[PDB]
Formats: sequence, C-alpha cells, structure tokens
Amino acid sequence: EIKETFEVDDLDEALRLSAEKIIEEMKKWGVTEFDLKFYGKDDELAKKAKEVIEEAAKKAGVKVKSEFLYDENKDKITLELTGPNGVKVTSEISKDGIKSTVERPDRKVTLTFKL
Repeated sequence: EIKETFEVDDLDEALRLSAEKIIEEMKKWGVTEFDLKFYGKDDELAKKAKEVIEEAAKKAGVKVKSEFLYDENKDKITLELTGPNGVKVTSEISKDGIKSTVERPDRKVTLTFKL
C-alpha cells in the first residue's frame, strides 16, 4: 500500500499529471482499454476532465469508453475507471485538488495532487 503526493500550481496541472500517472499505472498492468464513468456537474470542469483523460489515453494508445452521469447537486467530481483483470481507479476532483486511488490485486496506490 503506497501513497504518493504531488504539488501542482493549479487544478489544470492536477488534471494533467493525474491523467498521465493513471494511464501509466494501467499501462503497467497491461490495460489496452478501460471503461470510464463520470459523476459530477455538467459544466466546464467536466469538459476539461474529459479532454485531459482522452488526450492522455490517446497518446498512450489506450481506448476509453466514457459514460457521464450528470448530477448538478454534486459539488465534486468522482471518476471511476474500470479495466480488465480487476484494475480499478477512483479519482476525486474538487477545488482542493485531486485524490486518485489506483487499485490492482495486491497493489494499492493513492495519488494526491495538492494545490
């Protein structure tokens, strides 16, 4: 069980670094495609999170199947990425930054992106 913490200047940098590291860990575990579920408001932040992940997956040659379940009452974004053979990523996005929990059988990585 490993915790990693990073410092970014802004939420935009948090989104970019987190998407890169998330795709990294999935690429490590032999993932070529994954299902993405998004929970949050239908706004500009939602669009940014989509493009950052899609651009990051595209550069890595990974296919994504995205479902957005919009709920305006949610003040924060939850992302659930499911991959084959038990690969699961949960990313929480708020004004304070991003916390991503990357789960593999016998491997739990928690990534925090502060400021």
